[PDB]
Amino acid sequence: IHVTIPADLWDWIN
Amino acid sequence: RSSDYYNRSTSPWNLHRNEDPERYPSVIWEAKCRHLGCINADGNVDYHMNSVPIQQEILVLRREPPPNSFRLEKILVSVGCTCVTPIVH
Amino acid sequence: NPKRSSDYYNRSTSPWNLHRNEDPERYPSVIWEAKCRHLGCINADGNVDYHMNSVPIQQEILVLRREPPNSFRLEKILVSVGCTCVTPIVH
Amino acid sequence: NFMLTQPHSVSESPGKTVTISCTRSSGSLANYYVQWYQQRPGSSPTIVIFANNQRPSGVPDRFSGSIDSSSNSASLTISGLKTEDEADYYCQTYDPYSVVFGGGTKLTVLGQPKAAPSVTLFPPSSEELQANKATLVCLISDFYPGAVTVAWKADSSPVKAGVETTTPSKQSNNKYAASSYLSLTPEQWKSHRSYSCQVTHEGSTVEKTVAPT
Amino acid sequence: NFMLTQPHSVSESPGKTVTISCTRSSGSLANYYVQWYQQRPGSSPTIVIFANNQRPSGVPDRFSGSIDSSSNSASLTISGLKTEDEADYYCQTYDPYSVVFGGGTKLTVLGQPKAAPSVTLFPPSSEELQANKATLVCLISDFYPGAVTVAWKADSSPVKAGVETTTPSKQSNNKYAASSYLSLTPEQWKSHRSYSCQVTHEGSTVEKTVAPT
Amino acid sequence: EVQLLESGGGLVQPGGSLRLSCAASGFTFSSYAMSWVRQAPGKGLEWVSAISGSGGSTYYADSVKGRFTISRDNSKNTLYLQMNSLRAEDTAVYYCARDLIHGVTRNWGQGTLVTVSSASTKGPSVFPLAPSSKSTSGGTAALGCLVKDYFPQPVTVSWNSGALTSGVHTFPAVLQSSGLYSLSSVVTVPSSSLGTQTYICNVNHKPSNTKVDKKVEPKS
Amino acid sequence: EVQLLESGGGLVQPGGSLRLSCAASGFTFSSYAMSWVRQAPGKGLEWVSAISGSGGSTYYADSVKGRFTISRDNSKNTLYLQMNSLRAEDTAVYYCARDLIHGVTRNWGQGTLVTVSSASTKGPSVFPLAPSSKSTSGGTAALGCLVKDYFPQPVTVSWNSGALTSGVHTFPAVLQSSGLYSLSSVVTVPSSSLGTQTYICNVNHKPSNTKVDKKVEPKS
Ligand SMILES: CNC(=O)[C@H]1Cc2ccc(cc2)NC(=O)[C@@H](NC(=O)c2ccnn2C)Cc2cc(ccc2Cl)Oc2ccc(cc2)C2(CCCC2)CC(=O)N1
Repeated sequence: IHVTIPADLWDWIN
Repeated sequence: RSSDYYNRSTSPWNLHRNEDPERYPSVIWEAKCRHLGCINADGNVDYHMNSVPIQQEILVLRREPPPNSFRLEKILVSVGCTCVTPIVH
Repeated sequence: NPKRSSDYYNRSTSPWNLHRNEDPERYPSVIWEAKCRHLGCINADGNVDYHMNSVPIQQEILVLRREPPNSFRLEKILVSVGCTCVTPIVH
Repeated sequence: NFMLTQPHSVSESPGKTVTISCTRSSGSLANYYVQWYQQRPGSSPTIVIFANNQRPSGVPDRFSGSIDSSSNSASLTISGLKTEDEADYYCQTYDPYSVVFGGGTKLTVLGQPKAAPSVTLFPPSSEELQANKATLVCLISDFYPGAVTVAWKADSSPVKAGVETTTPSKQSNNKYAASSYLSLTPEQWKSHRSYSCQVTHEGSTVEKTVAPT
Repeated sequence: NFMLTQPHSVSESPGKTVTISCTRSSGSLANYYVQWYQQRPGSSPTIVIFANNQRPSGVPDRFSGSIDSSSNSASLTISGLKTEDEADYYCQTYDPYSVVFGGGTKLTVLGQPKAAPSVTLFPPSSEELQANKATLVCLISDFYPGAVTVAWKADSSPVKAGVETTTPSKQSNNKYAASSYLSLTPEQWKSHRSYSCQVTHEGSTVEKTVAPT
Repeated sequence: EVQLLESGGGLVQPGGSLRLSCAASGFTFSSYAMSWVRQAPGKGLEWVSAISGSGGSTYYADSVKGRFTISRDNSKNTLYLQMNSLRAEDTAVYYCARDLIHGVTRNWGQGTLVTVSSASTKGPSVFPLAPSSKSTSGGTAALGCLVKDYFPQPVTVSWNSGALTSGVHTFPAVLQSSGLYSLSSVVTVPSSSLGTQTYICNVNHKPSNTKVDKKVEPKS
Repeated sequence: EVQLLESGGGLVQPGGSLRLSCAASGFTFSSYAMSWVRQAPGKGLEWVSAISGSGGSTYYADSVKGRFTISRDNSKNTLYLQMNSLRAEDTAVYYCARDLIHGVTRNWGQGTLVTVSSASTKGPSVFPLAPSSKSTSGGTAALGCLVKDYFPQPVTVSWNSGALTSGVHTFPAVLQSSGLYSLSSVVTVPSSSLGTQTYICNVNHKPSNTKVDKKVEPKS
């Protein structure tokens, strides 16, 4: 499963 | 069923179903202004003002390329209408 | 910021202000919410008219939250997008 | 803040036109919508007029609202007055913060026929007497006009001690009801030959009598 | 659909009040806002009045807009008329589908000084003659008012064939300029003793003459 | 159809607190401004408080400022009125009201009675008012129930669990000098039905959580 | 400051297509209705088309229905006019306009010239108009440049690369019966500067990519 997420969302996860 | 401002507004609107099976949510209800003008004090469509849609930038889920992978897409949806005038007070 | 995308907030007969709602434990962290400027609506002469009311148009939106304050929770929140003018007489 | 002044009472004969006015003390009346409510005895208010002159469905065409900016007052007019229009009427308006009701107007439809009361008198129950108490209950209904005199007698002697009488209240048919209670000891009840409730209305009397055992 | 009728032209004297009217053929004028635009030669239109009578910043207080529902017409008023107010003026309104402009009004300000034209006539160049062509160029500049008559002569004979004259237009100094071209074959040019351009302005005629070689 | 159902009324000691609720149905609740309006017995209507559809704006009469709080739960279609520091002058029937815009009320609820007093609750003593030859009117006979000495108001009376409605007359209560209330309810029935049909008056006094079903029969 | 910059105009044959653009800046583009208005040389203003802020509603003059399409890209702050099935009568300067509401135009762009003709692009021939005893009087000599037979408009003329501006007069073009344009530019100079000062006219006809620098000198 691949979910294309923006840079700002991943930065918030980590 | 949640709000009746669509019928009581001076810039009333109708709600239209936007269907897309390759998008989640599949059905999105969009506001479409009933008139070009706004309803005045006497109940008439007044063309000295305009009913305009208020749009909201919302994120949706899409199947790209068009079962395993998804893409988060920013879409613009009309939530309701407001009345605008060419004279700012 | 919606002020840079649209100026209906200033031109509407039911004008509004946009307020920043900040939350670091929520994604998006900043949510701009409309707050109606007046109880009445602006009439033809530029006066606040109390025969009608400015009311916020709200939208149910899902948001991401860090719960407890590895895991994320999808929460439903109501946001004011703008204002419309309502009247007690339906035509 | 502001006040709304209405007449304490208004009166007219059936089929005639009646006007109830409502005067605003401060602030322009024309800047804010005026509502009119009808309130029947023991009921919730109902709307007669909203937004100065809007009449909801179910409200007779006989009711109409108007405003007079020169006098800073609103009016409720009833054309072809009917007996069923007897009720209290309240005007209401607002400003950007407050909401205000007028003091209310009692509407009287004149020329209604005189109606004699129906009187029922009950003696104390066996159950109450056993509990060492005794109440005589005199129930008075369907009289018109509202004024009534209720007197009690122990044998032929007038009784004032222990009597509690209601003020007459308006029934849904425009006639009035009242009740009177005479509180006695079981000993007082048993020591007299009879007790009577005498109800006088418009110069005519109905007397009901009860006796022990 | 509807039309907007404006006067083709208006001429007024400086310091006076000038009114330009705009009549709507069908539909109520008062139901839709009226705009007025000024257009100077070779420029984009600028707004003078919007929403019937709103004057943007930068527009002199001398300009005002009004509407007359009884005549279904709109008016642009200019008080204390100045020579700088010379321009074309257009009224504009709409209906729920269409947008319509009036035909435009050319505003002329009277009392400006008369100016005689400066006339220069050039013969064909050697380069053009070599290319088997021949153009005589008659240039007319710095004249006021804009009315000018241009006539050509081959020796003393009037010539109409091959002449192209521009309609005069205002220069940056507010005077007019015009040009006239006479197209000939090199043979026609060489076979006459001379050619002349005769320019008539305000009843006076100036004549310029050129000759081969 | 618009329905507004108030709850929460009853007896409070002076200085006490009480929360009223109003359950709304038959309309899109969150798009309506709501109001509370009160009425003391035999007096006029008095505006109390108002709240915008969203709950973002609240308004109060000077007589209740600081002491009362209006609020709403749009997910539950419920309007609330929290009342603190209650005083005898707050005694009234409280109505929930739906407003089309601020100040334009279009619908009213049934009301809830709030009594502010230092007097104690007292449930009613219910006595039968038996039919006899002195309560008969040929083909019809009157029988009833005496609902004696209760506090606060209200009491409600039905007959045979609501199956008997024709000929029922429940009289307004008397307010005794003791501060207690008493009322009577009478029903006119066929005289031929006496000692064949059971007649029961159902008395409800919610303030004392008491319900009395009194059998009324001819005396012999 | 409101800026409306049109692009895309040029020469097209009848039946041809062209797309005009208008790049907007200095205002929140998506909240404004926009319009196209045209003006044929020496004629009045003519409304062409309009579009709502969202792009949801479009309006057309009867003269352009079924041939032109107005559209907008709110992410790019651009207004477009797709012009198909062009005809000679569509020749005009096209202006982009910002509307406060439908029909209330507040701002105009600079315009873009659209020429629809069966004639093709033709660069001019530039000829010197030499100073002589017949172009002299009272100490001044007239000299110039003839810019012959070009199409479409416009052309520009400067003298000595813009260093010479005093005494310059560039005349409006003549439209010949051939359908081609011609114009002249003249300069009045002190007669004593002839054969001492160099005079060059710089002609540019951007539609045909023609740049000509013609030296103008007395003839001998
Ligand atoms: C009448 N109503 C309708 O037609 C639509 C209208 C609508 C409303 C919201 C969204 C899409 C459409 N999308 C978001 O809230 C996104 N967040 C945002 O854009 C967001 C977060 C913060 N600032 N912004 C702008 C999160 C998201 C949610 C997704 C999928 C992907 C994503 Cl990235 O799935 C959903 C599940 C349920 C729903 C919507 C979307 C609900 C509305 C809320 C709960 C029920 C119904 C339903 O279909 N309603």
